[PDB]
Amino acid sequence: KQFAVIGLGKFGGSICKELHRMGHEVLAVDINEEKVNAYASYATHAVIANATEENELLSLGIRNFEYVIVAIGANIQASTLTTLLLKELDIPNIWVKAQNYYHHKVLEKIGADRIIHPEKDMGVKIAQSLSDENVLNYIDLSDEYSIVELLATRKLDSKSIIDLNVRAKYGCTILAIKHHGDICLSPAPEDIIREQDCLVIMGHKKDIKRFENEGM
Amino acid sequence: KQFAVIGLGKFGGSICKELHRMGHEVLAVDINEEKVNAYASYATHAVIANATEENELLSLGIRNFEYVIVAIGANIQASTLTTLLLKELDIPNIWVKAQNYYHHKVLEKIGADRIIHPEKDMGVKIAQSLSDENVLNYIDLSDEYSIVELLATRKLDSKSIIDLNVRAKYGCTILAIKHHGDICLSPAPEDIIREQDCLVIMGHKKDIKRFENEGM
Amino acid sequence: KQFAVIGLGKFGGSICKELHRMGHEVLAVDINEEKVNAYASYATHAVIANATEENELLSLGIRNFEYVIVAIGANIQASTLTTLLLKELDIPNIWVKAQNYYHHKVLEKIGADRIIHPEKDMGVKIAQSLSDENVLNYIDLSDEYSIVELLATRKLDSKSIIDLNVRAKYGCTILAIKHHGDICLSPAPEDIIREQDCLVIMGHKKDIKRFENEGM
Amino acid sequence: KQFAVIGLGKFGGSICKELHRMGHEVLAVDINEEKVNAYASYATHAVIANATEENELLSLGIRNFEYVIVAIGANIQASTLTTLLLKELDIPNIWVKAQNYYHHKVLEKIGADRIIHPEKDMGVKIAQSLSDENVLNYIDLSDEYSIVELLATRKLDSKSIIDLNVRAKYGCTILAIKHHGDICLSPAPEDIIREQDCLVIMGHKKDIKRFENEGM
Amino acid sequence: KQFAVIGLGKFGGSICKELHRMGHEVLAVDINEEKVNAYASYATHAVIANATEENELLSLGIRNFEYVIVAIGANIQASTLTTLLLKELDIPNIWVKAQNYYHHKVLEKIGADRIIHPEKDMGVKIAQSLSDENVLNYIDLSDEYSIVELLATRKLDSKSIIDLNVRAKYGCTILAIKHHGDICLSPAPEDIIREQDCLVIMGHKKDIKRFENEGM
Amino acid sequence: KQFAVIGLGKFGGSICKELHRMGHEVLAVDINEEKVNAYASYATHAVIANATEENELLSLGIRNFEYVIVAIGANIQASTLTTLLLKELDIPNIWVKAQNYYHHKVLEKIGADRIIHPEKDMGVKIAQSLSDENVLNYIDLSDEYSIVELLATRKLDSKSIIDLNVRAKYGCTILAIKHHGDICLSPAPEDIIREQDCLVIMGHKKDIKRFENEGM
Amino acid sequence: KQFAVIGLGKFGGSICKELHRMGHEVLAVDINEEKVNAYASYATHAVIANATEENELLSLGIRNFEYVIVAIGANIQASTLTTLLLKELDIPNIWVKAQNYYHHKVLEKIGADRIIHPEKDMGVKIAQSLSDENVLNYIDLSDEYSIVELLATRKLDSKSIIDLNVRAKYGCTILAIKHHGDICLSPAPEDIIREQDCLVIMGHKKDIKRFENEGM
Amino acid sequence: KQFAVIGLGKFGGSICKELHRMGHEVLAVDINEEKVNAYASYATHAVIANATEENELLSLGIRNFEYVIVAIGANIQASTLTTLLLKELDIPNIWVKAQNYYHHKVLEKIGADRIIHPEKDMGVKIAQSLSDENVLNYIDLSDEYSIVELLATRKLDSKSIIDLNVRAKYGCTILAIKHHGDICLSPAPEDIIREQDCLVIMGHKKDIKRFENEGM
Ligand SMILES: Nc1ncnc2c1ncn2[C@@H]1O[C@H](COP(=O)(O)OP(=O)(O)O)[C@@H](O)[C@H]1O
Ligand SMILES: Nc1ncnc2c1ncn2[C@@H]1O[C@H](COP(=O)(O)OP(=O)(O)O)[C@@H](O)[C@H]1O
Ligand SMILES: Nc1ncnc2c1ncn2[C@@H]1O[C@H](COP(=O)(O)OP(=O)(O)O)[C@@H](O)[C@H]1O
Ligand SMILES: Nc1ncnc2c1ncn2[C@@H]1O[C@H](COP(=O)(O)OP(=O)(O)O)[C@@H](O)[C@H]1O
Ligand SMILES: Nc1ncnc2c1ncn2[C@@H]1O[C@H](COP(=O)(O)OP(=O)(O)O)[C@@H](O)[C@H]1O
Ligand SMILES: Nc1ncnc2c1ncn2[C@@H]1O[C@H](COP(=O)(O)OP(=O)(O)O)[C@@H](O)[C@H]1O
Ligand SMILES: Nc1ncnc2c1ncn2[C@@H]1O[C@H](COP(=O)(O)OP(=O)(O)O)[C@@H](O)[C@H]1O
Ligand SMILES: Nc1ncnc2c1ncn2[C@@H]1O[C@H](COP(=O)(O)OP(=O)(O)O)[C@@H](O)[C@H]1O
Repeated sequence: KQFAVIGLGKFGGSICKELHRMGHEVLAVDINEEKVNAYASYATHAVIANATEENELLSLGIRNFEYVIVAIGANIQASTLTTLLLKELDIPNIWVKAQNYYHHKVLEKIGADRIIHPEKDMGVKIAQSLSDENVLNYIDLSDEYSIVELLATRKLDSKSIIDLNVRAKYGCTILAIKHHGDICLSPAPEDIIREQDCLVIMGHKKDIKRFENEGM
Repeated sequence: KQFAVIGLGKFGGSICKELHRMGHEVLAVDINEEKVNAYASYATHAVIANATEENELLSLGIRNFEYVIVAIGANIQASTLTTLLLKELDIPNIWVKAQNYYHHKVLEKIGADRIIHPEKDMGVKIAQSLSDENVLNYIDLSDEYSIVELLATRKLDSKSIIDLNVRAKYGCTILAIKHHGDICLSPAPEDIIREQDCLVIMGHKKDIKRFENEGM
Repeated sequence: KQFAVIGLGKFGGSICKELHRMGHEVLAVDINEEKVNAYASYATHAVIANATEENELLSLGIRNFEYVIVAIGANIQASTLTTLLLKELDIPNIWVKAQNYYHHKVLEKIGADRIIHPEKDMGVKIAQSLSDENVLNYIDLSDEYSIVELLATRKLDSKSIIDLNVRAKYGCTILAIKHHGDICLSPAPEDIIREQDCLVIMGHKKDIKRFENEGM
Repeated sequence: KQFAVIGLGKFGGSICKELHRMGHEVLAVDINEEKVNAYASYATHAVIANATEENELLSLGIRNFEYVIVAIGANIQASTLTTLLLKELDIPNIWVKAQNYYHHKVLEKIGADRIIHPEKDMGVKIAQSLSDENVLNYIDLSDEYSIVELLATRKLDSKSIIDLNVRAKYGCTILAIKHHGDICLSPAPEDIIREQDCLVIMGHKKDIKRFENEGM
Repeated sequence: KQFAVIGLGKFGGSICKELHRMGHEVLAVDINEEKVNAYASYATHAVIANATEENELLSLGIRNFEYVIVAIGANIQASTLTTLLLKELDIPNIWVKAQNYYHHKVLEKIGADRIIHPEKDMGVKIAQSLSDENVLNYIDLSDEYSIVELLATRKLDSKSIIDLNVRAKYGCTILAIKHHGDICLSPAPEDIIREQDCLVIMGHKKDIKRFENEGM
Repeated sequence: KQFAVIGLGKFGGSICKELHRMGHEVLAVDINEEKVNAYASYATHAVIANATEENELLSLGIRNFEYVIVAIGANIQASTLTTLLLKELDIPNIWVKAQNYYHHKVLEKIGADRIIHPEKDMGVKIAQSLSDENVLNYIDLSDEYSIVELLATRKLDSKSIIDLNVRAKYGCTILAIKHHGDICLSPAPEDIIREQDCLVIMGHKKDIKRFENEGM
Repeated sequence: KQFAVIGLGKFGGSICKELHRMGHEVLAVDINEEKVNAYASYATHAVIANATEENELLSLGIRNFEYVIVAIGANIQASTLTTLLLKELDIPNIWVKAQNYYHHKVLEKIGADRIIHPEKDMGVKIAQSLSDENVLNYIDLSDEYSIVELLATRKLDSKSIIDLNVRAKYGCTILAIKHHGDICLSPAPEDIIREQDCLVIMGHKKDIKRFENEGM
Repeated sequence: KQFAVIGLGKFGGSICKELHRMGHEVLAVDINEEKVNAYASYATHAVIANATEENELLSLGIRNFEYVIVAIGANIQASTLTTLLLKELDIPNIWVKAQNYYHHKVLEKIGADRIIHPEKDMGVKIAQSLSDENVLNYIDLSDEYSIVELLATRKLDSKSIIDLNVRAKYGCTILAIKHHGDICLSPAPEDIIREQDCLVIMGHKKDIKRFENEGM
């Protein structure tokens, strides 16, 4: 699979650097010479180009790539024009970073395959950790059920899983325990939990919160 | 708990709006009048203020708040100065959005309690989804272990959980199956999977990938 | 013919006000109540509406109009999305005011029927009037030929058309003379020109300038 | 004569670029470095300066220029303040772009020599072209008479000038024909008109419209 | 009747402080924080604000005040812009301190209701007292007539009013005599004057000087 | 008598220029060459000098002058230092313009003969005219008595002096009437007052105000 | 001896705090309540007072003190007035901190006993340490001779005093050596110097620099 | 070595003026026009610039300088912000003036190479001179030993260095005698001391003091 990342900023650069680490063919494209030089090490190839210019875009051989990521930030107009050009060149997947609701809409209309709101999405998750000091990370299975990574409190120190009757008191199941960085999966009822451990609980959203209120 | 969100941008605004939805006391603060007006519905109070001015911060009554979030983006100097002011006002928790590695370092030195990289973090997650079309979402328990939400292919159509002997062959456990919106938790070995369903697997990262290559 | 003018600014407002004077059915649409109130007198109907909202657009019954003018200025995003929305509603003629070179390109791509650059076009005309203080107004037939309205000097005072033999000496023709508001068309060779009158000459651009240098 | 253009916007930039093309000495002045860089090619000299600052204006040697154009747009205060300085320096001709009616009035009081409303003026012209799509361009001789450039229709295809007897039937005269970019001035009665040609007719406004309705 | 004093300097501060002493509603406005704190005691309300900024001016509720005094001194640009805003906001009475002759001209054109030259006026008044040691204070009724307060000399000691026939000999009338703090109004012909008393004479300027030269 | 004016500002300049009209020997002194050039016409002699420099002070022959006025403004130290220098040179009369209360105190201590507060004094007078729109000008004889110049209103239109019996009803006396610039002194009881005339009344401060409320 | 320190700033406060450590009677005086509160522990007495007010000055009984230090900083007017007042009370020693050249001059004239320029003096010393990284501290005996504390380099490691014969070669004498905190005074010719030790040399300024360039 | 001094105040200016005197390359930088103008004579180059602005700082070519001294006056934010930029530009040596204990801490954290307290340090030294009337200046070798410059009293008049048996009695050494400005270094036992001469003694602090008590 070949990847082209247009706009080597905070978002696009991270994508480029991460994709490269996984051992993928990644083309980094940026209008700023300094940006291109920086990511020369972190890309298969890095090229200075203006994505709004079709001739420059064609010069890259951009038609070859199955995934092209438009991560241009502050010039929303440049972002729009680029997406329009890429769609004209029949790029299979065009993923674009959006700046606002209106920008999301025009991208949606002009045929962006995937639209991303990095700041907006993270804002939600960080807010979850703000409201609940206990939650470290989570993943939602549905509207009602979820898997949550919790930070163990002192109330859970030296408690066993069978001691913490979570399937019966709360209808939830404990999936993992992380102790001093070492992790345990599908932990047995005899396993003990100590403070500052990572605890992975799975169940109904309301049920988990009750475990947090009463249990920890 | 009272929360103050300074800088109502894409990141800060989402935090504020989400915190407000959960029914928390949130103070929205921004130097731009237009930004403050927009989030008026989504905050307990919304105030036009310069966070770099010590006198203005006191007018807000910022000492009252347990959590103050500095989500100023493009002006690194204001972000730094604001963070610097808040520590002098002895704010318990100061969370700040960072723009680069160097900005992260100065925040760390001047006593920021939490430093966040929304664009950087999302870049990684999206890169994982770019490289592997099968993964919809994931959460990392540690460097080696993770919980992954997968999109079932036709190679997995009408296969049983005991058929996909994941607990022994790959050392991973399946946590959930989502079929037509209907959700199944901790599914039994007799349960069936149909294509384009969501599959939630838990285990070591390499083990999951092996399941992806060989199984699906 | 029905006309809809979206965005009651300097440009759009002038369009609406002038069209109304000619006795056309003109629908004035603006997001600002004050703007709508201002043009209540100068339109057939005036409505407060957000043009980026499809449901509001349908409430206007905008599909009926043969010409829709998008004159939103500072919000390039709204202009693009509105233009984009109007095309999906199959509006016959969509005229849009452009803010920059890139805005021009997206409008061209998303199917704007006519794109207008009011400032750029006036800049050209005013520059011509700057170099030649004598020219009041003009119209270009081509790159080389033009029709120009001139302000008569004392050098042309009490001069006859046959006296200023421009048809042979300069290969130019005098089309009209305006005296004290009274107008004369295709004036006879015996007709006199007085200073501070309006003089309309037609010919080659270089040839006209020769008349200005030598004649007046 | 030397020209100075303050404010390199859509209007000011166009003025400067066009004046430069005519081979005049034009000084491009703008407070934004990016604007100055852009018009460096299109000006004799380009300088970064704040026009509201008397010392910076003197550094330019602005007293030398016969014409100074203030094309600052969104900052009415800077536009006003700059204009005020120029009159103090006894600048011969001060032409200023106005943003609103009140701005027009203050400019008039403080001694602006010419006041321009680019958007407002174009609004009228575009409205004329909206009502009549046949007219390409025009110039008004008076309230009642005008010279109009028309887009020839099929009703005029392969028609001769003597065939379309406008001089007697409509009291109008045909001044020019533009065919294949090639231009014909004061055409003889035998000359033919083909569709999609430019036709320049002269007469009373009502009479021309009658020619448009009946003739084409 | 509400008063707003913009610019708390030597002049404006005195106005505000004196207006306050009479028990009027006075709003003290200054851009400097240090100035505002000082006149908090001597004003009904004192606010830190930039008077050139329309949004800050409206926050003051400046539309409410019948009289607004612009006493900004050294920044002629600020004085002008502030004055311009106030006329634009339709403030009934705008009194402005002028710095020079030209500043007087721009203020008059932009609609200042009263223009004051405190230093200029006092210079004249003090100069009169420099040239003539006898005059303590005076007031001009016209270009030619005045009322003057004189310091009685030894030549006037123990002189009666009927002795000094200023009413017939000099065409002037003595209005008052002030002796040891005790005051005499419209003194009778029998009343006596002693040296170093305050003497208030009324008449023509030339006639008073003749009384000073011949009489005193 | 010879006069030296040090510091040719708004205050000092006015003194010098006014003194010059009266035909006095005036030395204009200023550190700024441009100020000196301006007042060359308005002074007996004009010299560039630093008043804080003792050697320069002696070169002027400042010892010759009976009155030296220090009207330096923004550098309070220079004002103090010059005044301090002049007193050690035993200058007969040293008049100094003061910037604030503390500056008044040091000048008083170090032997300034007269201290002037031009802005402060005018502030008071202007405030009186602000509070009372009727008063044009005034002079105080004591704490309780004053002479006031009034602007006649319509309530005083076509009124005689005997009609407005202020001598008995208000215990005040009318001194003068000014009509269309024409002036009348010590007017007879038959004389009439019309609105927009100047009226000069003399009496107790409280009494005059009573006349203003009830009479006009 | 009793000391009075007026103005508890960086300068005055340090004086006050250090004098107290030596066990002297120190009166701390400041107009700011917070300043007085801060130095309550570090003074014999701490009093809130305005030093410019004579009645308050008498209330302190400041006439009793042999030394009064005026360390008021930002208000040059207060510093002058206070210093001026103290001389009226015939205070034996009045030491005052000066803000500029003019402030020094007036203080000199009004009888300040000692005038100090802390920033200016340190500015000189820091510049010496800036030019020469080797010098740690120094004291000037005159314009030409000095005693300097140096940081030993590797070039001086294990060198004897007789080895570095500075008394004849450079005309300088070594006064002391500091090794690992242990101190040696007037060291014998056999004593050794090691790097990173403190070295005290005495001689001509230029000669010492020659020793630094060639010797170390 | 090249030096840049930001903030031309009492401290920074003294540094700049002194470094320039030594014949060093010194860049004087200040936002105030007079300050830059004032030290123009005393610096290699002087530029008006805001040090908190990276672009203005880069225009200076600040990267060239080995030493940058931040003497911004009282805006701890400006001092902090400037210091922050210089560390980001990898400036070799960053010396900063601190305003308080807290300003010292932030400077320490953000990587100031040297932090200076001019007023505070001088306060200590001056306090030493206050307590001991004899000491003119001193330098501390350690907590217990010092080199001291004394002002000779009448008790030391016409005393010889063998007469003052300081060599044995007080364990102190006389290093220099300064007579009428002429200096004697390492003076011989026959040399005499006269009153009001400068005397440089070296030894233990308490022992030096006893010599002051008994000897002078
Ligand atoms: N026309 C263009 N062509 C190519 N790259 C561009 C163009 N315009 C901007 N960029 C690049 O996009 C990046 C801007 O991203 P940025 O504003 O940092 O957003 P974020 O930080 O959220 O990724 C910059 O690296 C810039 O070089
Ligand atoms: N000194 C300040 N005080 C308060 N708010 C500020 C200050 N400086 C900037 N801001 C606000 O912070 C916001 C930054 O948002 P933005 O950078 O767009 O977030 P993101 O980078 O996540 O999109 C801006 O809307 C701006 O108005
Ligand atoms: N979403 C929207 N829907 C309709 N009208 C809008 C919308 N957004 C802005 N406008 C209107 O467009 C106008 C823009 O005019 P302006 O840019 O000031 O003048 P011009 O563009 O003619 O130079 C504004 O008056 C505003 O009310
Ligand atoms: N104080 C100032 N001095 C000089 N140029 C200025 C000043 N303020 C604004 N400008 C310039 O005026 C220009 C305004 O252009 P713009 O408003 O975009 O075009 P238009 O007026 O046609 O809409 C900007 O390029 C800006 O740099
Ligand atoms: N934009 C502004 N808004 C409000 N006040 C201002 C503004 N600019 C200046 N000022 C104030 O105006 C005052 C000018 O006073 P000054 O020059 O001392 O006049 P005077 O000579 O009469 O004392 C200053 O105190 C300043 O704070
Ligand atoms: N040391 C000095 N010697 C002589 N004249 C000076 C000195 N310092 C300033 N001046 C002059 O004194 C005048 C000060 O007046 P200014 O500051 O305008 O106050 P104002 O306008 O209220 O009189 C200026 O013209 C200045 O050039
Ligand atoms: N009129 C006054 N009477 C007494 N103390 C004063 C007066 N004015 C100022 N001060 C004090 O003098 C101090 C000045 O110190 P500051 O200027 O902050 O630092 P520095 O001592 O370096 O100049 C202030 O702390 C203030 O409290
Ligand atoms: N951003 C800046 N860039 C350059 N110089 C500055 C800046 N901000 C302030 N300054 C200058 O720093 C100088 C130092 O102020 P001051 O209080 O005199 O300090 P000090 O007397 O201790 O040196 C001031 O003269 C001021 O003009």
